[PDB]
This record gives sequence, C-alpha cells and structure tokens, in this order.
Amino acid sequence: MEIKETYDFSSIVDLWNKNIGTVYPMNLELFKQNYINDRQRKKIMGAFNGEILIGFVIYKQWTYKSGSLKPNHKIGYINSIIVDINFRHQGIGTKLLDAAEEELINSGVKILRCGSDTYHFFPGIPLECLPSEEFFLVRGYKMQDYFYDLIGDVSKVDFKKPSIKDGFKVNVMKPEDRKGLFEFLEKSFSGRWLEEFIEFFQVGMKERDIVLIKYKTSVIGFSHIYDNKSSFIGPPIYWKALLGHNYGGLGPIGIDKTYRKQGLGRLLLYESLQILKKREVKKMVINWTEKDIINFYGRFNFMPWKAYRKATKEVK
Amino acid sequence: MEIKETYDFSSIVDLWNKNIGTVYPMNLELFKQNYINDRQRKKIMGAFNGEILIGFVIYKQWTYKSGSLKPNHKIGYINSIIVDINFRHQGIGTKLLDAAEEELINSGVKILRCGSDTYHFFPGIPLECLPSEEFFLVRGYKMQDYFYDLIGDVSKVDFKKPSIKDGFKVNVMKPEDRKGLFEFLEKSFSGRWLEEFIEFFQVGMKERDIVLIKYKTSVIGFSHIYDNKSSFIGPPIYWKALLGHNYGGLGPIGIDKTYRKQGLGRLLLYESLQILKKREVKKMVINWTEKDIINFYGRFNFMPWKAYRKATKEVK
Ligand SMILES: CC(=O)SCCNC(=O)CCNC(=O)[C@H](O)C(C)(C)COP(=O)(O)OP(=O)(O)OC[C@H]1O[C@@H](n2cnc3c(N)ncnc32)[C@H](O)[C@@H]1OP(=O)(O)O
Ligand SMILES: CC(=O)SCCNC(=O)CCNC(=O)[C@H](O)C(C)(C)COP(=O)(O)OP(=O)(O)OC[C@H]1O[C@@H](n2cnc3c(N)ncnc32)[C@H](O)[C@@H]1OP(=O)(O)O
Ligand SMILES: CC(=O)N[C@@H]1[C@@H](O)[C@H](O)[C@@H](CO)O[C@H]1O
Ligand SMILES: CC(=O)N[C@@H]1[C@@H](O)[C@H](O)[C@@H](CO)O[C@H]1O
Ligand SMILES: C[N+](C)(C)C
Ligand SMILES: [Cl-]
Repeated sequence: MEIKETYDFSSIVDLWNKNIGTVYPMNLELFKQNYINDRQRKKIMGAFNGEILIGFVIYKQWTYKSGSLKPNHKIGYINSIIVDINFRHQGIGTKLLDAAEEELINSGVKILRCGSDTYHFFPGIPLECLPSEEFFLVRGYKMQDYFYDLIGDVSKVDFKKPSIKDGFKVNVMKPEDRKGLFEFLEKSFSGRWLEEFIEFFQVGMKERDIVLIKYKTSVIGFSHIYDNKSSFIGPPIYWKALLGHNYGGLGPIGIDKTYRKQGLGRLLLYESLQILKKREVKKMVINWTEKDIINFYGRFNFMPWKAYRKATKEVK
Repeated sequence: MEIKETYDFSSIVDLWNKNIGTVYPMNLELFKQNYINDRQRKKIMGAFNGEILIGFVIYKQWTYKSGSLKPNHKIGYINSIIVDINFRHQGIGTKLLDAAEEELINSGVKILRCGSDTYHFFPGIPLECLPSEEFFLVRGYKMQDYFYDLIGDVSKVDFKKPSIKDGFKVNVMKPEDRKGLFEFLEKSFSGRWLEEFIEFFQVGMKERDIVLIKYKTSVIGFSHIYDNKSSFIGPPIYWKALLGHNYGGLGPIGIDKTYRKQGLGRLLLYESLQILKKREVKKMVINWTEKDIINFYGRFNFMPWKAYRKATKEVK
C-alpha cells in the first residue's frame, strides 16, 4: 500500500461511484470542473495497491482571496475522503487523513473543516456518511450543526402572486446589469458570493441564470438559478442524476440586509421559481440551507432532502 | 372548512403526492394494501373546503393482537398527517390532530406515537418533514432517537463469503419449511414479526421472499427479501419509484437469541444479498435500522438513505 499524489480523475470518479454513487452520483465533467477551477492550494493524495487506486483524500488550504476578503491561511479543508469498501478497516483512511492534515498543519492551518470548501462536493459530513462521524470524532473533529439541501417539484404547485409592492421589479439579468450587480455584491455580499460571481462568469455562467430584484433602478437582491441548459454545474445541480430530466436548482439567493424581513426575499423567491417553472423545470434543489430558514423555502413546498453535519478540528 | 371522516383513497394519494411525493412517492396500490389490511382500530379524518380534501390524518389504536402478545390499548399512532401546501398555517393540522387525539384518548390511549404503526408508512418523523418536529413538540410529543433506512446497489460490489461453522446452511424457503419457520418465530420472535408472517402470507407474500438459515434441520434465523416480483409491497420497497429498475429490499432479519454474536447474521445477510444479486437486483433498501447496527450493513456497502425521528406524547 503506497500513499502518493494522484491526478487520475477517472479512477477517482469510478471509486467514488462504486462506494457512494447511489446517493452522490459523480461524473467526470463535474469532478474535473470542480477540481480544475478551484484556486486554493489543493492536492489529491491517493492510496495505491500497486497501480490500483483504493482510496483518496482531496484537501485544500485557504490561500486565494474571497472577493474583498484576503485568504485566512489558518483554515484548511477536507474536500472529500473515501477508501474503497473492500479495503476498509486496514488503516488506509487514517494514513490519508494523516497525510492531508500533516501537510496542511505544516503550512500553518489551525482550523480543519469537513467540506464547505470552494468548489465543494459537500457542505459538511453527509448523513449518508453518518458512520464516518465516528472516524472523524476519534481524530479530533467536533460535530456541530447541520446544513440541508432542499428538494421540491415546481411543476406540482401553483402559488398566488405575493402582495404587489410599489417600486420593486424582479427580472432575469441582462448584460447591462453586470455593473449594478457587481456594485451590489461589493456592498452586501462581498466575500464568497462576490467571489463566485467573479469566477463563475469566467467559466461560462450566463446572464439567463441570474435573477435580480430591483427597487426602481437599484439591485437589492439576486438569485442564481439552474436548469438542464445551464453549462456550469453548480452546487444545486451537482446530484442532477437524481433529479430527472427537467432538473433545476436555486442558490445562492440574497437580499441586502437593509431590505430583509419585509417580504422581498419572498418576492424574489416566488418570481425565481416562476421563471424556472416557465422553463419547464420539475424536480429542483435549493442547496446549503440552515435549519432556521427551511420554512422560508417550505412555504413553496421545498423539503429537506440531504443533510450535512458541520465538522471542525482545531489544531491544539 | 369541515373536519370529517373520508373514504376517497385516490384523493388522499394525490394530496400526499402533491405535498411530499418527491421524497415519499405514494400510489393507490401501496396505499390500499397498507390501509385496508391493517387490523387495528383505524380511521382517516379529512379536512375539506366544500367537496375538496385539503388535509388528512390517519390514526390507529393498538387493538389487534401481535403474535402471542395481546394489544396494549394504551398505545395510539399517528400513521400520517398532511395539510395541503396552499392551506398551511390556518389551524387545520391542529384541528385534525385535536380530533384524532381526542378520539384515541377517549378509547383509552395514553401514549401517542409518530409512525411505527402496523402497516406504517413511517417509523418516525421523516427528516424530510423535519419542520413538523416543531408542530409535534408544541403538542407535547418528545423528540427521541433516530431510525434509518439504508440503501445499496448490490450489483456494484462483490464480497468474500464469511467463514462458516459446519452444520449451518442457508436456503430460500420451501413450502415444507412453513411449520419449522412458525415454530421458530413462536420461540424467538413471537410478537410483531410472527404477526407479520401470519398476515403477510395471507396477502401475497410467497416463500421465495424468505431466506432461512438452519443449524442442521432446525430453523435458527430468517430474512425477508423483496424484488420486483414480490406481490406484497413491504416496507423496504415502499418508495421503489425512487430505486429504479430492478429494485429490491431486505428486512426484517432475525437470528434466534441463543445463536447471536457468532457471525451467523453476517452469513445470513451475505447469502440473502447473493440471492438478490443473482436475481439481478440493483438498488435496494434495508429498512428501519438503529444507529448502532448501521456498520453491520455498512460492511456490505449500505449507507443511510432516509432518517426518521421517534416521537412520543404521554397523555397527561
Ligand atoms: C468530508 C467527507 O469526505 S465526509 C465523507 C467521508 N467519507 C465517507 O463516508 C465514505 C465512506 N467511508 C469511507 O470511505 C471510510 O469508512 C473512511 C474513509 C471514513 C474510513 O476509512 P478506513 O480506511 O476504513 O479508515 P481506517 O481503516 O484507517 O480506520 C477505521 C478503523 O479501523 C481501525 N483499523 C486500522 N487498521 C486495522 C486493521 N488492520 N484491522 C481492523 N481495524 C483496523 C482503525 O483503528 C479505525 O478505528 P478508530 O477510528 O476507532 O481508530
Ligand atoms: C407521523 C407524521 O405524520 S410525520 C409527517 C408530518 N407531516 C408533514 O410533515 C407533511 C408536511 N407538513 C404539513 O402537512 C403541515 O405543515 C403540518 C401537518 C405539519 C401542520 O399543518 P398546519 O395546518 O400548517 O398546522 P397549523 O396551522 O394548525 O399549525 C401550524 C402553525 O401555524 C400557526 N397556527 C396555529 N393555529 C393557527 C390558526 N388558526 N391560524 C393561523 N396560524 C395558526 C402556529 O404558528 C403553528 O405553529 P406551531 O404548530 O409550531 O405552534
Ligand atoms: C440557499 C443559499 O443561498 N445557499 C447558498 C448556496 O447556494 C451556495 O452554494 C453556498 C456557497 O456560496 O452558500 C449557501 O449559503
Ligand atoms: C433491519 C430490520 O430487521 N428491520 C425491521 C424492519 O424490516 C421491519 O419492517 C420492522 C417492523 O417489523 O422491524 C424492523 O426491526
Ligand atoms: C474559502 N472560502 C472561505 C470561501 C470557503
Ligand atoms: Cl376512515
């Protein structure tokens, strides 16, 4: 058994799908997309039986700016770790994680997160990977709160228009909106979501996938939507093989803090869903939500679908 | 808005699917099988807008024997409750549950359970209905531990036979095993599982659905397996619309108490899966497991798929 760096994506993807493909169906396009485009200091360590890949760990350190935030080198990420089912309980997982953790720690990492990285596969430890919690617990990870992906079939329900509101308009983004959007993000969501917008446009996100809410002239909120014609396979549609032919998704979605708790998020959501529904979307996901916002999406018939536990190791 | 008893199973099935069908796809066949064959005192109370069903609750009292056990009339069950998405937060669920609970309480129920009834749809509050936990909390239900359905694609993996002490042999049940099977259940599982066996054989279960493990001529264990030829749609295959073609399932599985913790359950599980694999089964479910037993199945590449929270109200 040898531990060494690998960039054999096909072998990794095949191993992924054999072990967890029932609930996290991976394809090479997504896998390449997310690994190649990530801008953080990153590495894949494989475990090998001769030339046969029998495990891997993908890990990162926050070394690349997030919008207006400079990188915090103290934060590292385990993007994913899987040892093949036929080679479990032989110490392979331990060695892979030790290899990742040692390297991150030697480069100044003091806080180690299970998922939640840029270009993540997971926001935390998936519930379908619940048995892994004990493996991480024993290795110093503290198990925290949950995040959720929500699912709904927008073809199945009609919603009545939200209360009409003077001044506000919701519309898919046009090219001309680009400057107003970027100024809005700089003001209101100037970290990760600003960074995503910067980078997603560079790898073929299109304006048709952004919805904007304006008061008069000013962008006060946005949503990012996905359907089966979107070319960027973003987080809401990672697991689109589970979502049927007319799959879609939504996230992120945000309203300027000033404007919140007055029904404008609701208006944005409603019209964003109406847009997807007119694009003939059926089953669709709203990814990476907190418990106390579930009911906001629940109003529109969304239900928790996948749950992920937040898990963090502090290097003492 | 009227609260009254409802008979139209098709309207119930549609409301079910409209509201939660993405994650718990119902059909009339499944609905009828489970509601009609249930032997407890049972009722469906509907909430109506004129002629239109807008919500329902299905509820039961333990009034029918369970193998050699008398019913405990102190136990009641909320089988399911759904209010249509366009009629939430109008007090309808409250009204429906108030009626169900009042009727149960009046016929002697002191402990009200979420799910877990005979012919259940759910062992507890599904994670996909996490928001309803709060609804049940306010009514005095205590949120307790979790159960899990596990999923695996038995076509994707091969395992080495577990080592086999001489004398033990596993085989698919034959008609002449019936008496030996019933003697064994009477000895080791004389409550719920004996009762399921009694009833299921009356409503379409075939011997080909049962695997037996013997020590010599003695039955010492069984599993109930399911594929797309099973005429009884049991708990593992309720949500078969999510499992694809060549779906299957397994559960229950039991070994005589005097024979446990010697590797025999592992052997029975292994052969049961081999039989399903040879039947061309792909994705399959092992239903209603506790957290402590997940790794037993985990070694055969099963993963938690659905989670349900146990919830119990003590009548004051
Ligand atoms: C951010 C995320 O990736 S979340 C998702 C995590 N990944 C998954 O859930 C995918 C599915 N699961 C897996 O791939 C694996 O179970 C992993 C990666 C979690 C664990 O990998 P493994 O190779 O089994 O780990 P390893 O074998 O080192 O350790 C497991 C146990 O076996 C023990 N062990 C080590 N050598 C042996 C041996 N020769 N014989 C028996 N047991 C052994 C270890 O001590 C350990 O027990 P401990 O945790 O109580 O210390
Ligand atoms: C065993 C099982 O069945 S588990 C699965 C449970 N079912 C589901 O999850 C299906 C999806 N969800 C639903 O169907 C619904 O949300 C239900 C059944 C959980 C609740 O139905 P509702 O009709 O919205 O309940 P109802 O309106 O009485 O009460 C809900 C909330 O609205 C408010 N409310 C209560 N009464 C009223 C009223 N007269 N008018 C307006 N609002 C009210 C309260 O804020 C209440 O919150 P609380 O329950 O936390 O106190
Ligand atoms: C509902 C929502 O907005 N979820 C977003 C998600 O879409 C995005 O992928 C992630 C990372 O930026 O941040 C979450 O907050
Ligand atoms: C793994 C297992 O045995 N699960 C069984 C399940 O199959 C069965 O449906 C239920 C009710 O009888 O009892 C559970 O213990
Ligand atoms: C690097 N990150 C903070 C955006 C996850
Ligand atoms: Cl009835």
